[PDB]
Amino acid sequence: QVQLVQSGAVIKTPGSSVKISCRASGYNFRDYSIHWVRLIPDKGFEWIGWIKPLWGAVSYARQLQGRVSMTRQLSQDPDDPDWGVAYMEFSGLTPADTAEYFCVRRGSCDYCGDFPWQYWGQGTVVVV
Amino acid sequence: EIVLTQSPGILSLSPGETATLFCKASQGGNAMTWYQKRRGQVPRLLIYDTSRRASGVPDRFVGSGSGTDFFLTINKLDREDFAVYYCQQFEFFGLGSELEVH
Amino acid sequence: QVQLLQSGAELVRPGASVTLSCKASGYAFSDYEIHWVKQTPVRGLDWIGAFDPKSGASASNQKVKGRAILTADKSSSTAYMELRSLTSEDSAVYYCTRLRYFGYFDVWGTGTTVTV
Amino acid sequence: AENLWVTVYYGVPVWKDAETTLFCASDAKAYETEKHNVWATHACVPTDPNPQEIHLENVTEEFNMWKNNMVEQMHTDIISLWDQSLKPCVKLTPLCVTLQCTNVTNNITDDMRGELKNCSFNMTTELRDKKQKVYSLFYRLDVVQINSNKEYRLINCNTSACTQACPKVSFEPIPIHYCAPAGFAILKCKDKKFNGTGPCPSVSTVQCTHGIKPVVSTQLLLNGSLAEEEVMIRSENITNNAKNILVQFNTPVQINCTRPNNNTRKSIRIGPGQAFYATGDIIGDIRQAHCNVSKATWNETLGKVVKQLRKHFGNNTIIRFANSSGGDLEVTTHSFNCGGEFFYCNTSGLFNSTWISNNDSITLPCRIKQIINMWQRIGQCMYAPPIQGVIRCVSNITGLILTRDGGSTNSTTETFRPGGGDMRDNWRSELYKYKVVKIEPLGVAPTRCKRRV
Amino acid sequence: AVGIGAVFLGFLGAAGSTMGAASMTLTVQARNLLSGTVWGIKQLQARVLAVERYLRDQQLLGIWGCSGKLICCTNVPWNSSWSNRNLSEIWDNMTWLQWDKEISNYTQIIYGLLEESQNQQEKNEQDLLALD
Amino acid sequence: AVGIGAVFLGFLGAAGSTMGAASMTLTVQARNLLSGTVWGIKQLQARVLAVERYLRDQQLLGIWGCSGKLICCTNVPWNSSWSNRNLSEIWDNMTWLQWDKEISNYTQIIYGLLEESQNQQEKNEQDLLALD
Amino acid sequence: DQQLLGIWGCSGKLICCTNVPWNSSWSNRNLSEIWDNMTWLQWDKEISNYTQIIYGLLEESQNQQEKNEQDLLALD
Amino acid sequence: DVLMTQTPLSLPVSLGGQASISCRSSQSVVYSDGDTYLEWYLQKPGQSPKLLIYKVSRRFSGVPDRFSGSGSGTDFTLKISRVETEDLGVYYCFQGSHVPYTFGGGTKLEIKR
Ligand SMILES: *[C@@H]1O[C@H](CO)[C@@H](O[C@@H]2O[C@H](CO)[C@@H](O[C@@H]3O[C@H](CO[C@H]4O[C@H](CO)[C@@H](O)[C@H](O[C@H]5O[C@H](CO)[C@@H](O)[C@H](O)[C@@H]5O)[C@@H]4O)[C@@H](O)[C@H](O[C@H]4O[C@H](CO)[C@@H](O)[C@H](O)[C@@H]4O[C@H]4O[C@H](CO)[C@@H](O)[C@H](O)[C@@H]4O[C@H]4O[C@H](CO)[C@@H](O)[C@H](O)[C@@H]4O)[C@@H]3O)[C@H](O)[C@H]2NC(C)=O)[C@H](O)[C@H]1NC(C)=O
Ligand SMILES: *[C@@H]1O[C@H](CO)[C@@H](O[C@@H]2O[C@H](CO)[C@@H](O[C@@H]3O[C@H](CO[C@H]4O[C@H](CO)[C@@H](O)[C@H](O)[C@@H]4O)[C@@H](O)[C@H](O[C@H]4O[C@H](CO)[C@@H](O)[C@H](O)[C@@H]4O[C@H]4O[C@H](CO)[C@@H](O)[C@H](O)[C@@H]4O)[C@@H]3O)[C@H](O)[C@H]2NC(C)=O)[C@H](O)[C@H]1NC(C)=O
Ligand SMILES: *[C@@H]1O[C@H](CO)[C@@H](O[C@@H]2O[C@H](CO)[C@@H](O[C@@H]3O[C@H](CO[C@H]4O[C@H](CO)[C@@H](O)[C@H](O)[C@@H]4O)[C@@H](O)[C@H](O[C@H]4O[C@H](CO)[C@@H](O)[C@H](O)[C@@H]4O)[C@@H]3O)[C@H](O)[C@H]2NC(C)=O)[C@H](O)[C@H]1NC(C)=O
Ligand SMILES: *[C@@H]1O[C@H](CO)[C@@H](O[C@@H]2O[C@H](CO)[C@@H](O[C@@H]3O[C@H](CO)[C@@H](O)[C@H](O[C@H]4O[C@H](CO)[C@@H](O)[C@H](O)[C@@H]4O)[C@@H]3O)[C@H](O)[C@H]2NC(C)=O)[C@H](O)[C@H]1NC(C)=O
Ligand SMILES: *[C@@H]1O[C@H](CO)[C@@H](O[C@@H]2O[C@H](CO)[C@@H](O[C@@H]3O[C@H](CO)[C@@H](O)[C@H](O[C@H]4O[C@H](CO)[C@@H](O)[C@H](O)[C@@H]4O)[C@@H]3O)[C@H](O)[C@H]2NC(C)=O)[C@H](O)[C@H]1NC(C)=O
Ligand SMILES: *[C@@H]1O[C@H](CO)[C@@H](O[C@@H]2O[C@H](CO)[C@@H](O[C@@H]3O[C@H](CO)[C@@H](O)[C@H](O[C@H]4O[C@H](CO)[C@@H](O)[C@H](O)[C@@H]4O)[C@@H]3O)[C@H](O)[C@H]2NC(C)=O)[C@H](O)[C@H]1NC(C)=O
Ligand SMILES: *[C@@H]1O[C@H](CO)[C@@H](O[C@@H]2O[C@H](CO)[C@@H](O[C@@H]3O[C@H](CO[C@H]4O[C@H](CO)[C@@H](O)[C@H](O)[C@@H]4O)[C@@H](O)[C@H](O)[C@@H]3O)[C@H](O)[C@H]2NC(C)=O)[C@H](O)[C@H]1NC(C)=O
Ligand SMILES: *[C@@H]1O[C@H](CO)[C@@H](O[C@@H]2O[C@H](CO)[C@@H](O[C@@H]3O[C@H](CO)[C@@H](O)[C@H](O)[C@@H]3O)[C@H](O)[C@H]2NC(C)=O)[C@H](O)[C@H]1NC(C)=O
Ligand SMILES: *[C@@H]1O[C@H](CO)[C@@H](O[C@@H]2O[C@H](CO)[C@@H](O[C@@H]3O[C@H](CO)[C@@H](O)[C@H](O)[C@@H]3O)[C@H](O)[C@H]2NC(C)=O)[C@H](O)[C@H]1NC(C)=O
Ligand SMILES: *[C@@H]1O[C@H](CO)[C@@H](O[C@@H]2O[C@H](CO)[C@@H](O)[C@H](O)[C@H]2NC(C)=O)[C@H](O)[C@H]1NC(C)=O
Ligand SMILES: *[C@@H]1O[C@H](CO)[C@@H](O[C@@H]2O[C@H](CO)[C@@H](O)[C@H](O)[C@H]2NC(C)=O)[C@H](O)[C@H]1NC(C)=O
Ligand SMILES: *[C@@H]1O[C@H](CO)[C@@H](O[C@@H]2O[C@H](CO)[C@@H](O)[C@H](O)[C@H]2NC(C)=O)[C@H](O)[C@H]1NC(C)=O
Ligand SMILES: *[C@@H]1O[C@H](CO)[C@@H](O)[C@H](O)[C@H]1NC(C)=O
Ligand SMILES: *[C@@H]1O[C@H](CO)[C@@H](O)[C@H](O)[C@H]1NC(C)=O
Ligand SMILES: *[C@@H]1O[C@H](CO)[C@@H](O)[C@H](O)[C@H]1NC(C)=O
Repeated sequence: QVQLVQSGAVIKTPGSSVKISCRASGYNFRDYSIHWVRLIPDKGFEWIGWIKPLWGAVSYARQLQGRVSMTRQLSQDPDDPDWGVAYMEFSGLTPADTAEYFCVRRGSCDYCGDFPWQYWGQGTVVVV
Repeated sequence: EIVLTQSPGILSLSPGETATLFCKASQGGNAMTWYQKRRGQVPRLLIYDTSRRASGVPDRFVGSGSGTDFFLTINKLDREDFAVYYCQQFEFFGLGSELEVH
Repeated sequence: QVQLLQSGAELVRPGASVTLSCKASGYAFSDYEIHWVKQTPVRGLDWIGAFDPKSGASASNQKVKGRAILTADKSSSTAYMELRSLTSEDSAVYYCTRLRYFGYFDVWGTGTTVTV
Repeated sequence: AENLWVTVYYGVPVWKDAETTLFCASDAKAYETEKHNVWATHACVPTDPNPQEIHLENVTEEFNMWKNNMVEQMHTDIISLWDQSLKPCVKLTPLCVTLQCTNVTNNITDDMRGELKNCSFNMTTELRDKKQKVYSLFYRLDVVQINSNKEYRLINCNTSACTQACPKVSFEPIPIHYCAPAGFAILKCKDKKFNGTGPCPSVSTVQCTHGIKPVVSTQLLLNGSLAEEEVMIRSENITNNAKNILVQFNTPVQINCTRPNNNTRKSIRIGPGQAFYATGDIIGDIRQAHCNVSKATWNETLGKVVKQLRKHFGNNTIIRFANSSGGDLEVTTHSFNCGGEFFYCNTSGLFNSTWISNNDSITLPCRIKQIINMWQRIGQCMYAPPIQGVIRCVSNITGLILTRDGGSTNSTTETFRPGGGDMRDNWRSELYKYKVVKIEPLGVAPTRCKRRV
Repeated sequence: AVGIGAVFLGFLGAAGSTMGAASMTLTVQARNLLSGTVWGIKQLQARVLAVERYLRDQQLLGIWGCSGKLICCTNVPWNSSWSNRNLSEIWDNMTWLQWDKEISNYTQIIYGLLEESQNQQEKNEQDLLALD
Repeated sequence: AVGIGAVFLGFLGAAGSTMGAASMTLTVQARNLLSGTVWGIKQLQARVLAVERYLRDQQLLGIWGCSGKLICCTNVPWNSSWSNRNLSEIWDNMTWLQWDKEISNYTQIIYGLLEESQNQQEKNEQDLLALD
Repeated sequence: DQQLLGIWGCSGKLICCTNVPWNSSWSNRNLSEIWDNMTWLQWDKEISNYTQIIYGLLEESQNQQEKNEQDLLALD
Repeated sequence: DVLMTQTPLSLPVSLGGQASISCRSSQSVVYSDGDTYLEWYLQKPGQSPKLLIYKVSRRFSGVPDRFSGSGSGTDFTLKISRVETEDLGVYYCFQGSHVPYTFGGGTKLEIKR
């Protein structure tokens, strides 16, 4: 199986900084990139960034730079190399940022791109 | 940037019928991804690479198209299949077409 | 005797086709190659290609590729050309030559000043 | 005559693509020096010299560097051989111990942080009953604080026992020539303007590949192969942003990197036949290592890569650069090795510019780790030993690895940030010319002749 | 200085040439097809893959009429629905690479027909030397 | 649904059949005779045992009259003390498994006679092409 | 070795008549003196210098024989 | 493309003086036989180009005891003791190493005045 478990929905204040975790399990976590995407009512989807968990090289959306930050935590034991955690510190919170956030992974096929996001977290609702 | 435009908007049909959704891209030459999202649930990848069905996708979902014009056809609708359908190229997204029970 | 008898000057209009003839004499013609060198005063020395009389092999480099077809009549010992839709940059002094297998350029032709 | 008969033909030039293991071979001058000076003095054969690179005409083989093989198996082989050059070496299992560290003798300012610590600790000897108090110098990045007093330990102690590199073996690149076995062939794109995908009009078979020196580098790949005349950028899908943009420029940029410290090593015996090479005293000034490039040549090559990046992105486009967005130390900045010691040398000075549609130098500062965790394994590290004296080296920057940002909402500027990530993008920048095919004889064809009784 | 015919006679030197002209040199491709602490196992399995594939090819020749002739006349007619091309256009137009894609679909029919022809030839020769 | 003749044409499919009927299919047994961290050494020595035994068999053919004919007429008479059976009883009665036990005792005489016959044939052909 | 035989006229004959004349400058010895005087070890040193000419001549002879047989079975 | 470079272009050298022409390649000129195939040439206006040297330092028969080629690998250099009126004109480097063949850029020898 491939599982993505996020944190619970959280209520924040304007000007605060939310940290959302995304625990991934069931595959070699060092291989596949983790994308973050948001869902706003009356605005649709919007992409946030990706992180490659091998070294932690990230790339952010251009209109979210200076606010977002992404880190990861790897599994260092010869018994459970599968699991890992991604994080997203989304800062500079405004009332417009009330949205549901998803952490996604691509498929494993040969003709799968990076953006055909196969596996999805259950979503985390942030209300400011 | 690439601006995706879906034509039908709201599509009101009956169960058992077929359906055809359409999206148009500003820049031609790439693939196209089709997502299904029901009411208040986790989204779901129907189609990647504009014609390939994902895992756990029944063969009534058919993707096609080229250049800028991309077709998503559903044959013999079910009541589960009445949902919102999104088109995605790279990091951009369409505003999603709504499928409604007539 | 040790010669590469070429044609004369060739005043050819653009858009047409251009042939050549290397009516060589003196030695065996299978054992010696035929290559083709350009002279512009701008660049200096340039290439066209090669025809192998023994094996029937022939080639042409990428600038002349798509135009030149190298054939030869082995009995009459005449090389040939088929140039197609040249420019004024192709107006140059051409040279039938010879090589051996792992040899060197023994003989040198006179030079056809094809001016378009 | 119209009754055409079939005839088979054995030994026919016709091929298909294949995936097989290739075979390494290095140059005979590396074989002039003997007995495990570097890796694969025994694992490869000496080359047959002057390899048969013969031209092949009227041929159109489509290449693909991105779904290419032999860059996958080279990335497997160099990792496996990197592990095979660590089994005879010393394990640092007895050195995971409580350290009693203190500041090095140096003028001290509260705002400033020293890059070195002076750590004393107990250590075992040849004799199991006796032990010795011995000190060394460590970097800030190798020690962490465990918690008045101030006592430290090494960082890797809680996850993996570490392996010292043997000081006898070196880390310098020796050029590998990958050779096809019997029944295969290596094709090479001799074309000039070639983005590594689609038809190559001038291919040529070859016995073995040319000199591929293995450099370990994340950004700014070093000592590579220069282009012919242009500056060529290369990607799998440029409109995608998750795929890197391999840049290869024509005239190389010389980089001068140095370490002005004068280290003294110190052999510390751990056990019978066990030597740990620590850092003794600093002799001279405590200084910070750096790298130098020339301002004029770097601004010229940035002008070239802007001129070439505008072929895909419009002429009326602003192109700017930035430093890395973040990550681990050996991906936010470019890592390399210089004479046997690893540098992590900051590149915010190079990649700061913006471009409009119409005897100086740059000093950029480095850092030095002594343990490394290359390719990010689970229980593997390498304690690189210190080396004597002031260290410097000269290298030619050959190419780059870039990354575009996903700019929606009417983005006019298109910023480009460096990023290493996978090591394979280093390796793919040298195997873009090569592919492997399988010779398939036994062609069959009709002609006009009939076998008698 | 090397000459065009010298690199024509190299390995795969006629892959862009016409197959009538490529037929003059088949021994070169047939010759560079056989000869040429953990790594010894990899090179050893590469060498035995090479000799085992060469033996598969020599057996597929050997079950047909020719063991070492390298050019093999045989006795099954070319079904013209396989390629429907003239003779002088294929021996002077196309390469071998261009021909294989034209006959990749119609193959393993031809090999079975060759084996049937050789079995028929062996039983007819057995009967002929039987009545003698 | 598979048919009896389809599994007749499989590997060892005629081992209970008569040797006259088993003679129609010998290429199947001849084909599945060549192709098919520590374990690589075991599979590698199995593969080289297979190809080395195939080469021993092809050499024992090659020192006789036939290199790749797979059915070999030759020129030594059958000494009838070897088997003393009629012709039509052995080509229609017994299998090959039943025949090998009947001729296991009288073997390595036959191979030496074949080598002597081939040496005599080569020197007679040498003399014949010598006087020509 | 079996391929170098196989590209010549003989695959498994082990004694191979062929059709290139012995250039007498190679050895300049009589017939009955070499078939009754010398061993093979003594002969190989006499013909070690003149070899790889002979192999190329054999390959040329076999290529000529195959194209002549192709023409002969072509006109039939 | 193994595109050759000639340095320098022009050389005013008085008659009897010395002259040397350097050439540089982009790859090694070495062929499988071990003999790198470099050919130094002539050119005079109104005449065909002619040989000087057909190998590294093996000159063509018809050349006096002044001309010599030298160098290694990728960098090569001509050597002439005394410059004549017959030794004037344009000189050239050339690779006969492997297809495609390339020439140089031409070197004119003139007289100091
Ligand atoms: C390399 O390996 C080396 C080999 O092991 C290692 O060296 C050893 O390191 C340890 C810890 O650093 C040393 O222990 C300390 O020893 C101090 C020196 O005192 C000795 O010498 C005196 C002569 O000058 C003797 O008189 C004295 O004996 C007396 O004291 C004993 C104490 O238990 C007692 O049992 C005897 O009967 C006798 O009465 C002793 O032999 C010693 O002074 C020190 O105790 C305190 O003193 C320091 C100030 O001088 C404090 O800074 C220090 O932190 C200690 O404080 C303790 O007491 C405080 C008040 O009660 C508490 O608040 C503290 O928390 C702390 O309590 C801890 O320690 C108690 C024992 O003292 C213990 O009972 C508690 O449970 C608690 O754990 C301390 O004993 C040892 O001597 C070193 N040996 C040698 C040969 O050098 C070295 O560190 C390694 N590293 C390096 C870089 O070299
Ligand atoms: C991009 O490509 C360039 C071009 O190669 C490359 O630069 C070269 O890097 C190497 C490795 O850093 C340099 O090699 C070292 O050179 C010094 C200088 O000595 C050489 O040069 C002088 C003058 O040119 C010669 O007279 C002399 O004979 C040498 O050739 C040496 O001190 C180094 O030797 C030590 O390391 C070797 C590693 O194998 C050992 O074999 C050797 O015996 C030495 O080690 C021993 O001695 C030490 C001192 O006593 C001792 O402390 C050790 O423990 C050990 O016992 C080495 O040969 C080379 O000079 C560079 N070339 C130039 C032109 O700068 C770049 O490095 C490359 N870029 C990257 C990122 O790799
Ligand atoms: C990292 O930190 C460690 C901490 O242990 C340092 O190691 C000590 O460093 C100090 C100072 O650098 C050393 O002290 C010096 O030792 C010299 C040699 O010691 C002999 O002589 C003394 C007598 O003084 C004997 O007790 C001893 O047993 C030895 O026989 C002395 O010559 C020095 O004295 C000089 O300086 C003093 C300063 O007060 C003057 O008063 C004297 O007159 C004289 O001029 C001095 O005492 C000490 O020895 C080191 N210890 C060890 C175990 O090596 C490292 O140096 C430090 N490293 C770095 C890079 O910072
Ligand atoms: C990024 O760009 C690269 C190249 O610019 C692009 O790679 C190509 O993707 C296609 C998939 O769209 C790969 O598949 C092939 O496509 C060609 C022509 O499109 C066809 O020959 C094949 O598809 C046909 O056949 C299918 C089944 O029969 C049909 O359903 C279909 O409609 C086609 O008619 C073949 O599958 C192609 O191999 C790659 N090429 C390379 C060099 O990688 C890539 O898709 C782009 N990335 C994204 C995410 O769009
Ligand atoms: C790719 O390059 C190859 C290699 O050069 C090239 O093949 C060549 O094509 C030409 C024709 O286009 C061939 O020339 C003919 O070949 C036939 C082969 O049997 C000969 O019989 C011909 O001889 C006739 O013409 C002579 C004068 O031209 C007459 O004197 C004679 O009596 C005959 O009537 C003629 O030589 C040439 O042999 C081949 N070469 C090889 C090695 O195959 C091919 O055309 C190129 N293709 C492309 C797409 O670029
Ligand atoms: C084990 O099973 C095998 C497999 O079936 C079996 O062998 C069969 O034996 C029968 C006879 O017992 C064979 O039938 C004959 O075979 C000969 C072979 O040449 C034919 O010539 C015969 O033809 C004659 O008879 C025809 C009518 O019956 C006439 O029309 C014709 O003109 C001939 O006069 C006849 O077919 C049969 O072929 C074999 N099959 C095989 C595959 O060998 C064997 O007997 C069984 N043994 C035991 C102990 O159970
Ligand atoms: C083996 O031991 C190593 C040494 O302890 C471990 O390396 C370090 O582990 C810590 C986790 O304990 C990493 O994070 C640090 O955490 C403290 C406290 O965390 C709080 O603050 C951070 C700030 O962002 C917040 O995110 C947390 O949720 C907590 O609220 C901080 O004060 C530090 O600044 C730092 O964030 C270290 O990063 C890590 N070191 C390095 C170099 O990465 C290692 O994890 C251990 N491994 C195993 C397998 O046991
Ligand atoms: C890319 O460039 C930017 C700006 O040139 C760098 O941002 C700067 O980073 C430094 C250190 O990361 C910041 O310094 C401060 O350090 C103290 C140390 O205690 C800390 O308390 C502060 O919170 C802060 O980290 C500096 O403020 C910051 N400047 C800006 C404008 O953001 C960035 O580090 C560069 N990227 C890389 C990978 O080097
Ligand atoms: C040469 O080409 C011709 C093309 O006309 C081939 O004739 C056709 O061959 C196919 C099979 O190869 C025949 O199909 C058969 O149909 C029957 C119908 O019941 C089916 O039971 C068989 O399993 C098979 O599929 C087809 O009928 C036949 N065409 C005609 C008009 O009879 C010919 O076979 C080719 N020759 C060779 C040697 O391949
Ligand atoms: C000795 O080193 C320690 C730490 O290794 C110093 O303590 C702190 O050092 C940091 C930077 O290294 C400063 O920002 C702090 O202000 C220092 N703490 C204090 C209380 O000043 C210490 O200053 C160094 N020097 C001495 C004499 O102990
Ligand atoms: C990198 O270091 C090299 C030295 O190895 C420098 O090259 C020399 O620089 C001096 C200037 O002080 C010149 O006079 C020499 O002619 C140079 N020698 C060579 C062989 O080029 C080089 O300038 C340094 N690069 C930078 C950017 O500082
Ligand atoms: C990137 O380049 C810019 C200029 O191209 C540098 O900007 C300097 O910023 C300081 C402010 O701290 C000013 O005092 C300087 O005058 C600016 N330079 C110029 C030329 O105007 C900037 O420092 C560079 N980035 C880094 C990390 O060094
Ligand atoms: C070969 O046959 C297949 C059907 O089996 C067909 O799809 C293909 O196009 C054919 N190839 C050619 C070259 O006609
Ligand atoms: C074969 O000969 C041996 C004696 O060498 C004898 O014992 C055996 O019975 C014979 N086998 C048959 C089948 O007659
Ligand atoms: C063979 O030829 C070489 C010269 O290539 C000569 O030195 C040698 O003596 C010759 N051998 C015999 C046996 O004549």
